[PDB]
Amino acid sequence: LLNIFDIAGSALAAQSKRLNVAASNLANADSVTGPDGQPYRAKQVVFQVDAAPGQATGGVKVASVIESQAPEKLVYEPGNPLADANGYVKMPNVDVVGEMVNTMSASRSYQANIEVLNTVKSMMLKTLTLGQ
Amino acid sequence: STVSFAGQLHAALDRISDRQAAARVQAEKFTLGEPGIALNDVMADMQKASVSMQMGIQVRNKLVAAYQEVMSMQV
Amino acid sequence: IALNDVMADMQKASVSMQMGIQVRNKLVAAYQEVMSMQV
Amino acid sequence: STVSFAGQLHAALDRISDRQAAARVQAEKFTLGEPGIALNDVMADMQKASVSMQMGIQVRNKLVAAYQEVMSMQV
Amino acid sequence: SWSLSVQTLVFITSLTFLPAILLMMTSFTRIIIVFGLLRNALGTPSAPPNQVLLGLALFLTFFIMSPVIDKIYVDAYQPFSEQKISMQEALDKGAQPLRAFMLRQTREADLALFARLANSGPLQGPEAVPMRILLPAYVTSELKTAFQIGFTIFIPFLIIDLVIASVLMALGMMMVPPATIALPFKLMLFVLVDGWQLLMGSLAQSFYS
Amino acid sequence: SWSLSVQTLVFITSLTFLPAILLMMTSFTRIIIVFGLLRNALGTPSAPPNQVLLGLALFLTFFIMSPVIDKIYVDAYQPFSEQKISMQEALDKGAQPLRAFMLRQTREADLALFARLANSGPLQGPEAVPMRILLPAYVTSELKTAFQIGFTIFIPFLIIDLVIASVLMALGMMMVPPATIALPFKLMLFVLVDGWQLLMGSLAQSFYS
Amino acid sequence: SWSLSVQTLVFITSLTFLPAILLMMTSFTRIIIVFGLLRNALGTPSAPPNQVLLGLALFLTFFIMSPVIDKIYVDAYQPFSEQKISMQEALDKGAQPLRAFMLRQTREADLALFARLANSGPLQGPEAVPMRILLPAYVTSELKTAFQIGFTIFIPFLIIDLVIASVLMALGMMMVPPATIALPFKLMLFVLVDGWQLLMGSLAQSFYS
Amino acid sequence: SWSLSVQTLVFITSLTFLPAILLMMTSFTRIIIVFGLLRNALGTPSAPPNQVLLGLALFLTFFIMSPVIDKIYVDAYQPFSEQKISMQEALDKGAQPLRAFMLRQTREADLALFARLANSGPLQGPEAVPMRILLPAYVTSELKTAFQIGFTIFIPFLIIDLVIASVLMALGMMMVPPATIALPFKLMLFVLVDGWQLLMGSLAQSFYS
Amino acid sequence: SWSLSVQTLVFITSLTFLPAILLMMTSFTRIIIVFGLLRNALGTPSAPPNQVLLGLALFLTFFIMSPVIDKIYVDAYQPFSEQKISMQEALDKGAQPLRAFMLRQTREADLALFARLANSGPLQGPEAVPMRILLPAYVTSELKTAFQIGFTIFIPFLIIDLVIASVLMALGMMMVPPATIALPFKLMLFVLVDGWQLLMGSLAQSFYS
Amino acid sequence: DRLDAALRFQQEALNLRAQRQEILAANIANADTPGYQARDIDFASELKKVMVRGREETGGVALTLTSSHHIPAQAVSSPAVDLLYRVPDQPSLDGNTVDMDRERTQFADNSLKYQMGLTVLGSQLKGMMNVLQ
Amino acid sequence: LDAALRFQQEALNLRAQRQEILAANIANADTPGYQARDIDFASELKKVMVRGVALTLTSSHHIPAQAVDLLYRVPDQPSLDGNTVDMDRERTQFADNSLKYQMGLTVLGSQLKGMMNVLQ
Amino acid sequence: LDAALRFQQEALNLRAQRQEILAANIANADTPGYQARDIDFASELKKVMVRGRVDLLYRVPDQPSLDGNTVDMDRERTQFADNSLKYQMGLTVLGSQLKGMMNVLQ
Amino acid sequence: LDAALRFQQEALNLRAQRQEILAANIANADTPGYQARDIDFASELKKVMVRGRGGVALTLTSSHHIPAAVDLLYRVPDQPSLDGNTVDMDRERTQFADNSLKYQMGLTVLGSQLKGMMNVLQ
Repeated sequence: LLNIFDIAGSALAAQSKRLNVAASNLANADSVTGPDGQPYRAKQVVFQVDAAPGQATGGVKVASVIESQAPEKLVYEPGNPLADANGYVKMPNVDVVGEMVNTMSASRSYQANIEVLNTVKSMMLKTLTLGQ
Repeated sequence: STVSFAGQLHAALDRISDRQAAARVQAEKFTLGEPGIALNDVMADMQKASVSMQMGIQVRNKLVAAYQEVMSMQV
Repeated sequence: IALNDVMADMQKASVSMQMGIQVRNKLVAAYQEVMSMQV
Repeated sequence: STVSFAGQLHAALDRISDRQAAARVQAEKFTLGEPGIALNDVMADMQKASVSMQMGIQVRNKLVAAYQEVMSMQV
Repeated sequence: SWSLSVQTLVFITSLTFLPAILLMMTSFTRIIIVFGLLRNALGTPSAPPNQVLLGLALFLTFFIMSPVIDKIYVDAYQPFSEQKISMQEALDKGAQPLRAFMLRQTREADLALFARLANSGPLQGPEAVPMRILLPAYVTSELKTAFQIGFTIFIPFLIIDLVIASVLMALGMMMVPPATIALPFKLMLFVLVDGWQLLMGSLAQSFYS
Repeated sequence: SWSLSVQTLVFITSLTFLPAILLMMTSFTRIIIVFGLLRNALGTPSAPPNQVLLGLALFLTFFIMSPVIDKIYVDAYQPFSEQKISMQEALDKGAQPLRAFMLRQTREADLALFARLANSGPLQGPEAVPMRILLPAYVTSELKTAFQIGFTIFIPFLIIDLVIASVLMALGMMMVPPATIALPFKLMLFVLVDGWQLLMGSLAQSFYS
Repeated sequence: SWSLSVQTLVFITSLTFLPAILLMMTSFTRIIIVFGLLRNALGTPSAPPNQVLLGLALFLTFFIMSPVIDKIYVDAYQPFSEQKISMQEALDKGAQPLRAFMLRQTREADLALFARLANSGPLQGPEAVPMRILLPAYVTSELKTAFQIGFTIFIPFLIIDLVIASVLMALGMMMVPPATIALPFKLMLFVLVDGWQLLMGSLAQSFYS
Repeated sequence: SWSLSVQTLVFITSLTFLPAILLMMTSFTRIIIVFGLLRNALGTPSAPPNQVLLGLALFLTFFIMSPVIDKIYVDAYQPFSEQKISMQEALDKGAQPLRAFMLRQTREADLALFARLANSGPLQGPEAVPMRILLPAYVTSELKTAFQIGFTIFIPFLIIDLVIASVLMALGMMMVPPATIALPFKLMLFVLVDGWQLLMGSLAQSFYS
Repeated sequence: SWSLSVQTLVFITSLTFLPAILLMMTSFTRIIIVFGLLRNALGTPSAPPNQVLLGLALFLTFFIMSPVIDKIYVDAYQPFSEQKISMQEALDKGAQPLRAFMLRQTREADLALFARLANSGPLQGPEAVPMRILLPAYVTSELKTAFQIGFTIFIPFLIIDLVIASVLMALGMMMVPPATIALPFKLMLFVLVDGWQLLMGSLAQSFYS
Repeated sequence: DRLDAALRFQQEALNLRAQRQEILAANIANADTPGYQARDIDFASELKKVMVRGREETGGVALTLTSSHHIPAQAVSSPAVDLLYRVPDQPSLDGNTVDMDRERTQFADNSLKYQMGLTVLGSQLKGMMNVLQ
Repeated sequence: LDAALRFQQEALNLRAQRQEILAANIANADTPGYQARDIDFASELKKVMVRGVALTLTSSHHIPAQAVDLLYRVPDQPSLDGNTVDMDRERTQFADNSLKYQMGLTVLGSQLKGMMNVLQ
Repeated sequence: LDAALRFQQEALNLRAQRQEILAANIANADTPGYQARDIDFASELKKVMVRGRVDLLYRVPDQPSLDGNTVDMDRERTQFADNSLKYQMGLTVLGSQLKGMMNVLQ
Repeated sequence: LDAALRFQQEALNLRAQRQEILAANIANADTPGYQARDIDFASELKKVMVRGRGGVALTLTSSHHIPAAVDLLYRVPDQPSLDGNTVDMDRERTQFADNSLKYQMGLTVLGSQLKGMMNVLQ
């Protein structure tokens, strides 16, 4: 895999994973329970630069998805199970505006990397006609 | 020493051959996936080797024509 | 059969036939040059 | 029994012609309104027929070049 | 080694140098000169050189170089086929038998002249002389030998000419053209003793000795 | 300088002009004309023109030119190899030794004629004659020298022809064809004297004296 | 004017028509025919055709044409440098010195032939003749001049052959090939006279007087 | 009519058929054959075939065919330019003078042979001959005429050869080669008669009788 | 069938094979060989091969094959055009006429050789021979017939050589070169006898007997 | 020979590129089938394996070659290359581990490198033909 | 000789490397604290035209192993996540660099084809 | 000759002129009292073929407006689209003739 | 010779400069008090064709001493704006489209002439 295709493809993968996390947040906002019974903790991705040994630059890797540890806004329904003493359901802490902006920006970055890939592919296929 | 037409010609043909060999090794390593080598390097060196080949061919044609013209005159 | 295989075969055979014909041309020319001298 | 490679060329030409004729009759049937035949099937078969025809044209070009070269050896 | 480039340049160009350089490198010079000289005796051509004499010399030199070609074949065409010998030791191994063949026929003072005018320094041994010096020396030596053989061949036909002319003029034939009388006598001498086999065998024997 | 265009353009044209102008500009004219005239004597051709005398003449001219070509090499090919000389000073640096060589053989008066038919003004020294004057003067002088060597070569075989003819007449050979009688004696004379060695040596020693 | 199309389209085709029309419209016909006839005298080739006689002729005719080419340069090339002239008046400007030269060389009655057979009208002066009538006239007159020179060339070697044959005949030499003895004397007469300089110079002088 | 389709498709192919068919349809068969035969006489080639004789024949054929070319011009080209004629009427308009010209030169018996072996039915007049019949018949007649001229040209040089040989061996010069003595006399005879004018004028005037 | 599919690929390759096979499979080998041999006699070529002999042979072979071409046209092209025949029975419909023509011309012993080496069994009738056998037999027979004709054409011109040489030797014209004297006599031998018409007519007659 | 020993490497590499090409297009074609488990191959290791060993394609048998009119038919054949699983990101509830972006960037890369191989073979063969004329 | 093609060749090569650098900037246009990098073409090209180490290289079977200045891009509009990739700047630079790569390809094509035309 | 391209060349020139006229129509679609114009393509083409190197007829109006303006925009839009399409057709036809003439030639 | 290509070439080059000038307008469509510039194409092109494209190289001695025109008119505005800016967009828009089209036309003409010479040569 040529280096520049690898860089832009890693960008594409990272953007797809970021958009997926944003969609999962925006979809499970207002979700009382998980499988076992616990709040849905809002999810974020971690972007880090790739190619750690060598040139210190190139590509983006989204290893280690993490959780946004904000204090998980509460509501009061003291007849609902999943409510502790001081009946307080846990109610995922997803901020819809932030997630919508994340989706928009991720789509735009995805487009930019796709279209870098197209430009580079044309560049290389033209290089193959060097001379002849 | 002396101009050594045989030795000089041998050295020139060796230069042609090793330029071709260097280009071929580079292309081999590029298509095998070995990192490093860039695509433009491959194409440029391949074309350079081709131009060296063509120059050698033209020199050969001119020398062969010269030899066959000299070795045909009636004495 | 693979298509790239078919064209590589095409070209290999074409080059081989060209080389054989050129070698025969050189040999025939040498024969005639030897046979056209004075004795 | 025997191969008689002129027979092999005849077989190749018959294959190319039959494939093109099949694609043509499929386009015939589809534009005629015959149910069944799909558009993507029509286009795919036309594509394959085009590739086979260019196969035949390239073989033609190289056979003509080969014959024009074997008629150049001096005897 | 060479790389699908130069190989099939040096080969096709070597085939180009074949008819002149390689044929006059080995033999077919002595034989052709001797055949032409024999044709000067016995009168007219009567042997179509473009058709017969050149081909006879070609066959004779094939026979003559059968040993050197056999040794070349053993030293190169076995090893050089697919393994362990690649166009550098092949070249010197295949040069050795031809070079010994030429050195074995070269007059020992031709090489002297061609070294003394190529400004070559000391030549250590017989193997130290290069092809540069070996070619013209071999050609000059072979010309000398061809003229010697032709002279010996001229001896008996000259004898027949003079004896026939003497007989004609002594018996009173004042002014007859003895050449036309002598020509069939030349044929008779040349065929009764089975002359062609003697000539080709003597050449073949003397060519390597 | 030039930029790998006209370089490798003038190179290929130089190669094309090589066989005719360069060879008939350096040597191999005197040698080949003297070989042709020696072939005129000794009877028939009896040595193949298109291969052997041409090859021997090429080898003789290479050996004679080796000092000239070595000077050209040390003055161009090293200093033209990438540094301070690129096929503009290469041309004149290489021409000067060849020009001196050709001047050393030109007849003193051929230069005069070709200068006087160029309307060239006065010339100061041998460095002032241009290649335009120097080619045809050298060619004409070479033809004269070749014909002089031709005399020196015809002399002894003319002696043999005449002495054989005189013996044959005095003896009473009415009309024996003395040419066939004298041809083997011509070959004999040319082989005992060791004529090929000493002839090529004489040409060489003549050619730069 | 023309526009770097048809200009540079007439140029390349002019260079195509060069080797025949231009080398056989100026000189090099008389010179080469005299050289070939001279070579028929003195026996064998004795000068390689395609190389030394042809090259020497090319040099010589360049030397005769240098004044006409100088005038053609002054009247075409210098003004054709961007200014007041581009291949329309330039054509006859460059023709006029050449036409003057050819007229000055043509027979005064070959023009008559090639004019009367062209149905051409009555001519006022030399300037009114067209290139059309001028070419074949110049070629035919030049062939006549070449054959006259050739006859004069054959004179003295004819003298030598006759005197040699007569001496042999008086001495009683019934059957000696007088050409063999006479050939070195032919070269004799051709070198002591210093024949190459004289002939080259006399051709040049005859060519303009 | 044709529409810059087939037009300029038949023009380019017309030009490719030009050099052989058209130049061997009109003249330049007779002229070239006569010059070649003339050149066998007068000794060696001694005239640059592919240089002077071909060009002279081209000019001669231009002049001979000029009335035909003018009639074709006036009857075909200008009427073909823009108005009432387009490449079918043009064909007979341009052929009629050419067909008449070839008829006037054909043997009156070659047409018979080719018409009878082409199964052609009875021919009403000179205008009923088809081009298919008239081409090869004209070629055969032209070959006959050229060989007739050739013998008639050979005659006087045969006279010179035979008289020189008779005088030589009558005087006792038994075996001096008469060709070598004769060649200057051949050139002398052909230059005193002003041979080139007589030849080319007679060829031209024969070619319309 | 094929549908403007591989058709017009097979057609264009058929046009490619036209010049070589279809002019070396029908006629034009015998005629062209006879013309070449005829030029071998009559001394020098002096007939422009690339144009006149080739053109005459091509016209003569067209006139010969007008019946065969007519039958192939009538039984293939008219039916192959749009209806009931298309490149499947077109081949045999066009081959039968050519086969009949080729069989009528074959020497009866060549078919024997090529059937005995192709390992084919006994052949009942004239038709039983296939193309794979018919072609080499036809070319061998055509060569045989062409050389029989050509050497019978030589014989009279060598008779002329004989008579002229013997007369010159009888008169004692020692070494007058009888070829030069014979050449004009060969030419009138070939024109008084009405040579070209008789030759073309005999070839056309022989080519269907 | 020695014509198909110098051109052997690029021929084998280009055929392997075509084989990886239909592997990747099988990935693309099964984009939305459930439980597909996208496949791929290692090009460098497989190319070294091809050069050292040969082709040795595993699994395939055609019918016999008796007198004509015996309806040729063939079994299902597959190259000896060992298909490797592509390590997935983003689980998707239906087992389908075909990520459009990964498969598609690999498709474009493989296409470009196949074109490069075609260029290299074309150059070598043009060189051969330029020597011989 | 035939290193007269060197300049453009190396120049072209340098442009390609630049692309990667610029491409990385686009890929990491969202990561926090990337600090967009770039190189200056003119000085880098001059330095490379003016101008890893060799290991144990006796006969084979000893496993040979092989061993630019990335300058900050001074930013504008600080963004609180350390990312200094002003994507607009990088888009403009990428377009221009792709264009100049095409120009270099055309120049090598022209020099090589001139060389080949002289040679036939 | 080489007047075999004359018909389409003059047709394409007249098409360009009609484009200019219709663009002027669109531009003056608001100026009071404009009295939209046009040319008859067929008649003008025949007139330029018979003689060589154009009266501005008045487009007959519908739907009065009290500003005198008679550019009825819908008709002008359709005619402008038609003229542009016919111009592109003329380009293709001339291109095909020139392609053919230069294909036969080399 | 080979100055036939000069005219078109100059035109092409001048077109490029105008693009820059025009581009400046677009880039300064809102900067206050800009006073849009433009050049008169015909007069500047004729001036270049008459004379050409002033500078002097450094000392003409040996190396190691390291030796080494279009008047911008003002666009008459319409619609004043109390920031001085006289770049009226629409005019710049149409000018940019026209300049791009005529630059392409110059490229086509120059390419046709170069192709003509190359076709004649080969």
